[PDB]
Amino acid sequence: RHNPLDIQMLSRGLHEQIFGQGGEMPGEAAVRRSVEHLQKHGLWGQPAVPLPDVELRLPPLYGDNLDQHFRLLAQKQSLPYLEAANLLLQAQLPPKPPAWAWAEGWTRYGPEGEAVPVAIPEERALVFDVEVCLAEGTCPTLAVAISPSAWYSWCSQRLVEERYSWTSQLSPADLIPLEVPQEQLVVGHNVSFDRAHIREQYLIQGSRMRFLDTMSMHMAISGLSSFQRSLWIWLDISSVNSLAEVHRLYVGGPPLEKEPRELFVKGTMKDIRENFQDLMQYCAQDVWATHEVFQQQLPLFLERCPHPVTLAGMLEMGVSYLPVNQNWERYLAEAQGTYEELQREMKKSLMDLANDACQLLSGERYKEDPWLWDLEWDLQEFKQKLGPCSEEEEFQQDVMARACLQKLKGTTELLPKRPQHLPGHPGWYRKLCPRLDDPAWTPGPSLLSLQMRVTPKLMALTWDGFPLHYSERHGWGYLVNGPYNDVDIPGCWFFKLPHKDGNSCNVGSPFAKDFLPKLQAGPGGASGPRALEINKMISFWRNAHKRISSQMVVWLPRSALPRAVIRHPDYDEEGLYGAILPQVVTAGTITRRAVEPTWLTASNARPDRVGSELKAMVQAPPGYTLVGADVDSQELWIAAVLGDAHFAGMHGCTAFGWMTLQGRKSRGTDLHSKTATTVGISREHAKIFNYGRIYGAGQPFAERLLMQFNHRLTQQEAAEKAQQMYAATKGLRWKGGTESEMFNKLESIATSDIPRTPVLGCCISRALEPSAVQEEFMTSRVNWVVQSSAVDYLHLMLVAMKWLFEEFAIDGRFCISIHDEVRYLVREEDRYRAALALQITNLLTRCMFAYKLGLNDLPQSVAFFSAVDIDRCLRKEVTMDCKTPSNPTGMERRYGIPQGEALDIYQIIELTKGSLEK
Amino acid sequence: EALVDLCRRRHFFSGTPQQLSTAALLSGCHARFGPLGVELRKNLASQWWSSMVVFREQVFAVDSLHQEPGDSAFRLVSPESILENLLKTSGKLRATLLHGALEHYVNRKLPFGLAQIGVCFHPVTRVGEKTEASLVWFTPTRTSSQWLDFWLRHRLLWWRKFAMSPSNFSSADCQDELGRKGSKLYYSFPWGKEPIETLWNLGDQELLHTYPGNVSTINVVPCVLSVSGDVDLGTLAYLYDSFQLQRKVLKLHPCLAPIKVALDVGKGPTVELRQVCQGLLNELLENGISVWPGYSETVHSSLEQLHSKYDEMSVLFSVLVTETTLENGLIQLRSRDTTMKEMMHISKLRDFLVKYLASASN
Amino acid sequence: ALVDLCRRRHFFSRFGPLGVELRKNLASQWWSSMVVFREQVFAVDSLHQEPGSSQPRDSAFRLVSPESLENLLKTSGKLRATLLHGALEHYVNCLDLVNRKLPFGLAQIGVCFHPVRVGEKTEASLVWFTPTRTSSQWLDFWLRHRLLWWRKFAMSPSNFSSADCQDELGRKGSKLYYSFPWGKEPIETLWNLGDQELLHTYPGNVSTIDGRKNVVPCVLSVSGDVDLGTLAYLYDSFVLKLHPCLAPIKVALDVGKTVELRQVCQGLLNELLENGISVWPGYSETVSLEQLHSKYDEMSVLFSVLVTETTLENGLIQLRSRDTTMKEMMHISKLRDFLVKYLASAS
DNA sequence: GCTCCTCTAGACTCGACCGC
DNA sequence: GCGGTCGAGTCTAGAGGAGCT
Ligand SMILES: Nc1ccn([C@H]2C[C@H](O)[C@@H](COP(=O)(O)OP(=O)(O)OP(=O)(O)O)O2)c(=O)n1
Ligand SMILES: [Ca+2]
Ligand SMILES: [Ca+2]
Ligand SMILES: [Ca+2]
Repeated sequence: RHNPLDIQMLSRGLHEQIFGQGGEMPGEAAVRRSVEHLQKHGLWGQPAVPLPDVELRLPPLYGDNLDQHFRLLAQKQSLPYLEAANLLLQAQLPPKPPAWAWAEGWTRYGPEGEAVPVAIPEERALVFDVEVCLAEGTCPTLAVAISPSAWYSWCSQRLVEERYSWTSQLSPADLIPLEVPQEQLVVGHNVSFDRAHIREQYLIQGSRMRFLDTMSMHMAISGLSSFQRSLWIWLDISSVNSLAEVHRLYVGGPPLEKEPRELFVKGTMKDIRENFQDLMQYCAQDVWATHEVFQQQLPLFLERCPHPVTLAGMLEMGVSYLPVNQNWERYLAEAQGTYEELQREMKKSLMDLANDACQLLSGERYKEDPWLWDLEWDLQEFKQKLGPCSEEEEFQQDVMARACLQKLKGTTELLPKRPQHLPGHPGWYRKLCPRLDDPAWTPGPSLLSLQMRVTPKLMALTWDGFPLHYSERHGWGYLVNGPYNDVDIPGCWFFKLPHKDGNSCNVGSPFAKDFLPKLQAGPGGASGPRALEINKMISFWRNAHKRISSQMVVWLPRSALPRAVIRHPDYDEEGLYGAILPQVVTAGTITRRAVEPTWLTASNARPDRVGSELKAMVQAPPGYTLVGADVDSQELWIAAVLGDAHFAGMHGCTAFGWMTLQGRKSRGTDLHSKTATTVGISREHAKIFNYGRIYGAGQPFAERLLMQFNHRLTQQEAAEKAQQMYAATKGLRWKGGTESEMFNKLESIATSDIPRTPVLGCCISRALEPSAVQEEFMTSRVNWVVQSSAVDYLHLMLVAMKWLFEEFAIDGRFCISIHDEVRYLVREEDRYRAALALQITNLLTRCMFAYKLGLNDLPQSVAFFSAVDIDRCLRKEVTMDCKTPSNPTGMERRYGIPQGEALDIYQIIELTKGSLEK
Repeated sequence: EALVDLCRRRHFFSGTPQQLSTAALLSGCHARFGPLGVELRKNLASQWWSSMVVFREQVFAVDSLHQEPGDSAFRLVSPESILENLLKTSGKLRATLLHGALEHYVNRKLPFGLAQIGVCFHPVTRVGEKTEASLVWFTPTRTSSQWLDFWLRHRLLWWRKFAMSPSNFSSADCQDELGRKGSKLYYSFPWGKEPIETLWNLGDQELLHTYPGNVSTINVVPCVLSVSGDVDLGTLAYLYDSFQLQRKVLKLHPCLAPIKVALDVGKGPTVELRQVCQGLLNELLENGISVWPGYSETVHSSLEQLHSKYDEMSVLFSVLVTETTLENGLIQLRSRDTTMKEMMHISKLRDFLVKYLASASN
Repeated sequence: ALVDLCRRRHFFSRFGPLGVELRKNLASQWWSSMVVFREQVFAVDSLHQEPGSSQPRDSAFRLVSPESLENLLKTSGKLRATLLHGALEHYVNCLDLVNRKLPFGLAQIGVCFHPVRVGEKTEASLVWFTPTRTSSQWLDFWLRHRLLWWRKFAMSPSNFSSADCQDELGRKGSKLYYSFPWGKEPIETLWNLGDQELLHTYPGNVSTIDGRKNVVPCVLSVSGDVDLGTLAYLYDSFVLKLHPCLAPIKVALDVGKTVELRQVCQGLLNELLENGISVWPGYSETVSLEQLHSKYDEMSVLFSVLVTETTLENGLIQLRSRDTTMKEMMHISKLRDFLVKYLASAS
C-alpha cells in the first residue's frame, strides 16, 4: 500500500492477484538514487492524502503474468482472422474474366466464367474495391472483389435500371451485402471507404466481421511521414499511400494504369453504363494490385508487429460506429440555415459599412480615413447628347398638370443610347453596385464580399490596433514580417501579416483560416465588430461544411432496430434512427494513429461556433448509454512510466512521474499548471506545447510556437524562453531535467537497429530505420515511440474490453476512440457493469504497461478511471448543454437529452457490489 | 440626442414629456404615436398581415368585439342604472384577443390559424391600451412542440428581417402557472429586454372554458399556441433599433418607412415647376408610393436642413424638380442610405422607385 | 334574397370574412381619397376611453375597476361615443405639423361605442378646421365631394342622396343618405359646429385654441358610417357586381383537364401576391366548372383564372370576366400586367 | 523543415466595338 | 476619326487533399 517513495501503490486485494507474489524489491542504491532525484527537484517530502482502498474480485488472469494473459487474450481474438489473412496470402487466382455480368446483385466467375447468381460471397477472405459515382450520389455503382479461386462483382440497381427516382435518403438496402445471416476477414485498399458502403455494418449490435486495410499495413511497414511523402514525390523501400505507388514499391513490374477517363469523379450514369466493361477492368486490375501487395505485406507486417495485441487492436479499432437519429437532419438543416442567415446578416452589415463610407465623399473626408484613403473616389458627369375650387376648375388643373408632365416625358430624344451607371457615386462604389440594367439587379453594394480588397477596409480591421493595408508587391499587411520599403505610405511601416509559409510569401485574405486565432474591427459602429463575430461564428462550418453535410448517414427502419429500442418508451414511430460509420484508416500515420478529418478531431461544442455540436449529435438510441472514459493524461503517463522504468523499477522515481502521479490541478501542482506558472501562458497553449515536447519537437519548434501564440515575443526572447523551458525538463546532454530519463529512453529505443515500441514490440517504418534513413528524422522517431506506445495502449484497452464484454456477456459495442477517449454503446441496464469493466480494463492496462517495463507495481492514483461518463450524447462533460449559435436553447431544451452521471470507482463498486456478474 | 426626443420632434411620438417616460411608453395609457408613428405602425401591421395571412396558407382573418361577454378586466356600467349587480351581468373590456379568436373557431381542417390585429386594454387603476397582433394556431397534440418551435423561429426571422441589428431580437423559455411550456421573444431596449412577443403552448384547457358544452363542437381536439406580438411595443422596438444608439437617421426598412418620396421644387418659375411637381406627385400616388409634398410647404429652408429632416423622418428618396427639369427632364434624386445625388430622367423615376421598392420587399 | 347570399358567402355573419375584407377595402378607399389624394389631411390616433366628465346626462358606459356608486359618475372614464372629441385634442399636435397654417384637417377610422347593451360602429370621421367666413363654402364643397365619393363606387348613384337639417343650437348641417330598401338611412352627416366645440377642450389660453390673421376655426365635422356604408354597398351592388376597387377577391385560380399544374398555379399565385393582387387560391380546394363560376360570381371575384394542361403546352391560361361572363386566353407572363392595368383603369 | 495536384475567386491588362 | 466602354486572358492567393471515390 506504499512504495519506497511513499506513493500509495495498489491495494493488496488487487495487487496480490495482478503482480507477482515474490516479485522483486528495488535495491538500496536504486531507492537512494530515486530519493535523491526526487529531493533535487523538491518533490520528495510532499505526501498526499490517500484514496480509499478498493477491494475487488478481479477476473482470473490467464497464464502466469499479465503478459501471458494478454497474449492469450489477443491470440483468441485474432486467431480466426489471421487464419483468413494467411489463406489470402497464399492462393492461386484465375485470370480476370474478359466479360462481366449485368446482373442486379453479386456475381462470381471461375474457370468456366458461368453466370453464377450470387447474393453473398460466402468466403472468409475477399479483397475489395467499391466504385461510387460522385455526381449521382454516395450510393455504390459497382464493385469487383476476389476470394481465393474466385472473382466477384456486384453492381447496384441504380445501373441495371435507368430510372431517376433516387432519393437522398440512405437505407442499408442500397448497399453491398457481404455478411452471412462465422468469423470473416474483408480486405481492401482504404477499406473504410468499402465498409461505409456495406449493408450489414450499419447495425447497432456488434458484428463478427473484421476489416483489414492494405493502406494501414503499408503505413505500418514502410510508411512515409508527411515530410517524407513530400520528399518522395529509403526511397527504394517506401512509397506514398496511393495504390499504384504501393504496388510499384512492393510488387513492381507492369505499372497499374491510372485511367484518364475519370468516369467516377467527373462522370454521369450514362458514362458508366456505356464503359461498364472497361471501368470494371480497371477496378479488377486495382483489386489485383491490392491482392499482390497484400501478399507482399502480410508477412512483413507479422514480422514487424509480432505481438498479437497489435493486430487485435487494429482489427477492433476499425469497426467504429456512431449512432444518430432524426436530429442529425435537424442539425444539418439548422446549421445551414443559420450559416445562410448569418451570411446575409454579415453581407448587410458590409453593405451598411459601405453606405456609411460614402458619406466620407462629402467634403472629401475620405482623404483622412486610415482605411479608405487609397481607393477610387472619382465621379462621372451625366452625358445625354381662400376657399374651395369648383369641380370644373379642379378637373382643368389636374388635366393641365398631367399634360405638362406628359410633355416633359417626351424629351427622351437627348438621352444617350447606353445609360450611364451611377455617375454620382464614387469610383469604388460603382464596382460594388450592380448594373442598373441587369435582370438580377439588387440595390446598394450588392456585390460586396469578404474576399474583396475593400471589406477589410470597410470593417476598418485593426491588427493589434493597426489598420490593415494592401500592397501589390507584398500582400495584406498592416500599418503602424518587417518594414518593407516598397510601400511608401507616409509615416507608416508596412509589416506583412504573418503567413504559415514564412516571410517569403504573400497574403491575399486577412480572413483566412490562419488568422482566426488572432485582428479586430476598429472605430465606432456596431456593424463591423458584428461582421467579425459572424465570420468567427461561421468559420468552422464554412471550412468544414462539405464534409459534414456529405457524411454518408444511413437511416435504419424499424425492421432492423434492436428490441431494446422499440420497447423503450423514448422511441417514437416518427423518428428515423441510423448510424454513421466513420471512414477512418486504422493506421493512417507512421505512428499507426488513426486518421479522419471530421470525427477524429479535438474540436468540441462552443457557444461561439455554428454547427460545432456535431459530436453532441451522436445520440445513443433509446435504451443505450454512451458509456465512455477519457483516459486521464494518457500519453503523459505513458512517457512517465517509460522514464520511471529507465531510471529505476518503481513509479515516481522520476520527477515527471511524481508530477504526473502526485500533482493535482486543484493546487496547480500538475505538469500543465506548473509549466503555465513557470512561463506565464494559458493552460490551453501550455497543453499544446507540453504534448509537442513529449513528441520530441525541438527547441526551434518551441521558439516558433511561442512567437505564434504571443506575437509580442521576439525571436531572441522566444529562443531564451524555449531554452529555459527545455533545459528544466529535457536537460543538458541528458542529465538534470525532470524528463531526462524519459527522453533518453525514447532516443535509445529510436536509435536501435530495429526500433520497437517498448510494450508490444512493433517495428518502426522501413523509411525511418537507422539503416535506411541513417540519422535523419530524429523528431519523427521520438514522436513515433510515444504515439505508437499510445496506440499500443489503445490496442490493450480494446483487447481487454472485448474480453470483458464476451466473458461476462455485456451487451455493448465499441463506439469510437476520438484521440484518448474510448466510448462504448452499452445498454442502459449494463451501464454500471460496463463502468466496472472500464475500470478493470484501465487497471489491467496500466498494470501491463508497468509490467512490460519491469516496474511490477501500480499506484492507486492511476489504477482506475476518475469518472466513467454514463451519458446519451458524446461530450467532454455530462453537464454540458451544447449551446451554440445554431443551438441557442441548449441540448436538453431543444433535443430533449437529459444529463448523464459521471460516476467513480467507489460509486461503481457500491452499485455493482464489486462483481460484474448478472 | 436621445431617440425619444427625435421621435417626439419628428412626430413619431405624441404626448407631454410626462407621458414620454419609459413606463408611460411601455404601459399604453396615452396616445403615444404621432402621425408618422401611426403610419409606421400601419406599415408594421401590413407586413405582419401579408407575411402571416397572404404569404401564408391556412391562416385566416378574425373580427372580434372590444367587449367580452360577462379577472382584472374593466367593467362597462351604464350610468342610467346608476355593486353586486356590477360584477355578474356587466360587460368587460378584452385584455387579449385570444378569447375572440376562440369564438371564431369554425363558424374543418387542421392545422390552421386565426390571425387578428386589434386593441387590447391593460390595467395600469388607469386604463392602458396596446395594439396586439395575435395568431392563435391550432395543432394536433403530438405536433404541438414542433409547431411551437417552428413558430418561434419564423417569428424571430420575421422580426429580424426588418431589423438593422437582428441580434437584439433575442428569445427565451418560460412556464406559466399550470406548468405549460412556452417561449418569449425579446428586444434589448437600452434600459432592458422587454417581451415584444410571447408564445404559450396552451393545452386542452383553453377550448374547455370557451366551449364548456358538447365536445363535438371543438378529430383531435386541438391545442392552442397563442402567438401574440405587441405591435405598439414592436413599433417602439423598430424605432429604437433603426437609430444607431454622424448624421441622425432612422434607418428604417424600406418596407416600414412611412415616407418614401419627398418632392421639392428648386427655384423660379414657381407656377410651372409646381405644376410639374404636382403632376409627378399624382403619377407616384396612383401606383401606390407614399409621397411627402415638400413643394407646397410655405416654410422655406436650406437644402441641408431639408435633407436632415428627411433623414430623421426615414425618407427613402428625395426628389428635386428644378427649372432645368422643364428642358430635358433631369431630376436630382437622392437616396437616404448613401446620400448621393443622381440625375435620373423623369420617365425613369416612377419605374425606378417601383423596382427599388419591389426589390427591398423581396 | 340578398341576406341569404351574404350569409352563405361569408359577407354576413355581422360582417363575415369577405364582409370584413370589403369593409377594409372601403376604409382604404376612404383613406386614400380623403388623406392621400387630398392635401393637408392627416391621421389621428386617440384612445377609446374618455377622461370622464361630471355630467350624468351622458349615456356613455363607464369604466370601473373591479378591484375597487355615487362616485362612479365623477372620476370614472367612459367609452367614446363619437370620434369628434378625440380629434379636437390633437389640434395642437397637428398644428405644428402644418406650421399653424389654416385650414388643415384631421381624419381617423376608429371604433365608436354607442348604447344600443353596448354597440360598436366603425366611424370614419373627417374633422375640418376651416375659418368662420368660409364655413359654408367648405361645408358645401365637402358635401358634394363626399356625395361624389359615395356615388363613385356605386352601380346606381341615384340611390345615394343628400339633405339638410338643423342642430339643437340652430347650427346648420347636411346629411348624406342612402335609399335602403326599407327606407333612407343616413350613412354620413356633416355639421357646422363652429368655434364652440374647440372652446370646451381648450378652456385655457386663447392663442393655443387664414392668411396672416389667426382665428379659432369654425370646426365642422364630417362623419361617415363605414359599417352602414358597407351595408349600403352590399345592397346597391346586388351576382354581386361590387366595384373593382372594393371587391375583396380579385383573382380565383383553379385547375382543370396534376402536380405540374399545381406548381404552375403556385408560381402564378406567388407572383400575383408579390405584386399586390389579392387572390383566392381555388386550386387548394378539396374538389363543377359552372358551380365555380357561380361561386366566384356571388363572391364578387373580378376574374376566374383556369390553368389546364394547355398552360404547359402553350402557356395560355383561360381568363373569365365577371363583368362580361366571357372566356379569354392570355399568356401567363402577361396576366399580372393585364390585371394591374385593369385595376388601374377601373380606378 | 519543405514540396506537389486541381478548383475558385478577385484584379490588372489587353484589344475590339461604338457613339460623339 | 477617336476617347470610353466592355468581355475575355493571365496571374495569383487561398483552399480540399497528397486516398478512396
Ligand atoms: N499538443 C498536443 C496536444 C494534444 N494532443 C492529443 C494527443 C493526446 O492523445 C491527447 C491528449 O489530450 P488530453 O485530453 O489527455 O489532455 P489533458 O487531459 O492533459 O488536458 P487537461 O488535463 O487540461 O484536461 O491530445 C496532441 O497530439 N498534441
Ligand atoms: Ca478501396
Ligand atoms: Ca478501383
Ligand atoms: Ca485525457
